[PDB]
Amino acid sequence: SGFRKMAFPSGKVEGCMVQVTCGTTTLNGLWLDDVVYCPRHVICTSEDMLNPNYEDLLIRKSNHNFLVQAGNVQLRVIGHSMQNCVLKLKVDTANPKTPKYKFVRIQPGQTFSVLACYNGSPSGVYQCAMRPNFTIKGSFLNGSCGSVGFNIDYDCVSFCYMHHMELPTGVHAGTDLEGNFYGPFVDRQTAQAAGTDTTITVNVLAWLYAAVINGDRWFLNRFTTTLNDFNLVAMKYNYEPLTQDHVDILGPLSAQTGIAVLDMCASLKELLQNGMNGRTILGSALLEDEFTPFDVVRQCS
Amino acid sequence: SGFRKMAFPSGKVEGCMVQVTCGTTTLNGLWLDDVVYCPRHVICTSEDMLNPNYEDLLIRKSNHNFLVQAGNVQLRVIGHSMQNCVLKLKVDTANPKTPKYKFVRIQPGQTFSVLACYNGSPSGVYQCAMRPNFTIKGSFLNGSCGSVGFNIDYDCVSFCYMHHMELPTGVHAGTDLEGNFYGPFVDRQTAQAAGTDTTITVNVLAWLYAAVINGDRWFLNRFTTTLNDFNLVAMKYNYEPLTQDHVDILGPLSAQTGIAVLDMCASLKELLQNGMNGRTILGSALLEDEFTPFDVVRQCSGVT
Ligand SMILES: O=C(Cc1cccnc1)N(Cc1cccs1)C1Cc2ccccc2C1
Ligand SMILES: O=C(Cc1cccnc1)N(Cc1cccs1)C1Cc2ccccc2C1
Repeated sequence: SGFRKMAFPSGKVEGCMVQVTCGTTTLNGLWLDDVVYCPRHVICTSEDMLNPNYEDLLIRKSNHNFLVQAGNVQLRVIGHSMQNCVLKLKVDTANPKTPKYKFVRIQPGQTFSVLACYNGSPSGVYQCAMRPNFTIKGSFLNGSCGSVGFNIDYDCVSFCYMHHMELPTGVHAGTDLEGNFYGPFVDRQTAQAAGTDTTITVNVLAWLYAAVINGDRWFLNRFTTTLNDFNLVAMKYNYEPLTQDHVDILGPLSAQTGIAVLDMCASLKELLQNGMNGRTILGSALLEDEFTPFDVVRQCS
Repeated sequence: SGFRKMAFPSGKVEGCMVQVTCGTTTLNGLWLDDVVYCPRHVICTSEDMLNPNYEDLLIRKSNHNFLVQAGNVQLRVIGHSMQNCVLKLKVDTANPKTPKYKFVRIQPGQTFSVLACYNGSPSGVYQCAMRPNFTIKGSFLNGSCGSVGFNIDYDCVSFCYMHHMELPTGVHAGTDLEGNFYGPFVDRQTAQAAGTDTTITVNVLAWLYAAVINGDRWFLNRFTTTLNDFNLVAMKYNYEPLTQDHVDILGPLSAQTGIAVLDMCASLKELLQNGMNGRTILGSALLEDEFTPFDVVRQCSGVT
């Protein structure tokens, strides 16, 4: 029992983190096999940041302009290419600690672990979700660029996020490991702003099912709802629409607890209306939306 | 920017986790140098656990009754002994992945990272605090015994917790790595309960400083207080007393934000008396007490 925001064990990723330097700029890179992945903005200077022409900046670099340091060892860069907003530096050593891995692009609502790193050395690990507005609410300082997000279902690391920037509201934007941004963001210092964020409904429902599994029923009620009436109310509280896909996905949790999905939807409606009146659910006084249905099944039982 | 409950990177400890099997019981062990540490309760059946005589149970076992698996490799147990509530299995191979480490015993209020493990395989990492009532609010299922807690102070892993049991309220109890329980608990199946808990005041203040550093300032006010008056309020709200030592420890954060500790205590006083009036702090509607002052400085400075 208990229920915690739990990250994946970080060791498989720690063994891949390196430091990448170009000129005066240092950030983190991910070393897999004989390739180091990092944000392409490592090649930008001070005056570059508003309207960088990355193709023009990159053609002026040779391999030996990139310093890559793995612990105490310098790696030799023997090739470079850009893919979307990531730089791929070919190096002369395959990383002997390369795990089984894959690159996956995730959808809003998906969770992952972040290994926050500075100067190629890991600082801490925490759990994040991809928000509906394609940002993440991370914890990142200057130097954290190139830190990665991942899942490890089984022994295989799924890399899903690389950190590039902080937006003015203090939330964070980045790419997949093929260098495509999440959301409408770009790697320029022009004014851009996160859209209004919304609550991840399916995850709140998952977490309510977690609370029932762990022995808490106070928030249930005798009512049900249609999917459409649920969505009409939930949108008034800045909750994302719940789709039939989401209802399907909650099927296992429903079967475990004996509480139909639309019955749980009725519970959520009432919680939005009433608040918690001094009670907590799994130790929180707010509804939590950063546990997925998959996460709940993994952690509970 | 941002502030998150953050665990230490777990790699150095992952390379020490093994599976220990005795009869039909499987749980986790910690392999350092040539010794595997695990809960002594691994030698018990259910009926033994009712009222175990550990000395007597252990003398009936040979080395080969302990099956130890490191990944897919069997280790050979060549000795066994007990220290308090931990079993020490001497094995024939030193762990080549042994980090620099120490065994330390932590104080209530201090935080640490837990690597939750099952069948010798790490499953998840999260941050916990040792509660004033000497429990931790962990997340552990059957099979998690022998999972450990740690801090990393440089390149040195300080191991401070080994998991032994779940209490009826769904909180968790365990030992240091020398096998001494935190709290008034025993390793036997008899009725035991968590004592009434209190809030860790110095940590709440730390987290208020974190909030200010991250731009959340609504709760600041023009008032200050003294230690004695504040402590009268804490007691009423089941907060731990604040000591001068605590004030000293928060000194850095005070100087950086321009908010004296007793000025922040006046903020906290008001929050306890009036609540949050619909507002949040760092996204929470509750006052958080599982970040130490060190935790806040570390995350709001960037140490690796
Ligand atoms: O937001 C950041 C970095 C950051 C800071 C805090 C936490 N997370 C990330 N930058 C701005 C932008 C990055 C991509 C589009 S705009 C950095 C600042 C900088 C300095 C030297 C060369 C490159 C850059 C980019
Ligand atoms: O609390 C636990 C284990 C646990 C379960 C869930 C989460 N965390 C830990 N046990 C009971 C006690 C342990 C120490 C004092 S009582 C197990 C149950 C059992 C059955 C047969 C032989 C040994 C044991 C130990």
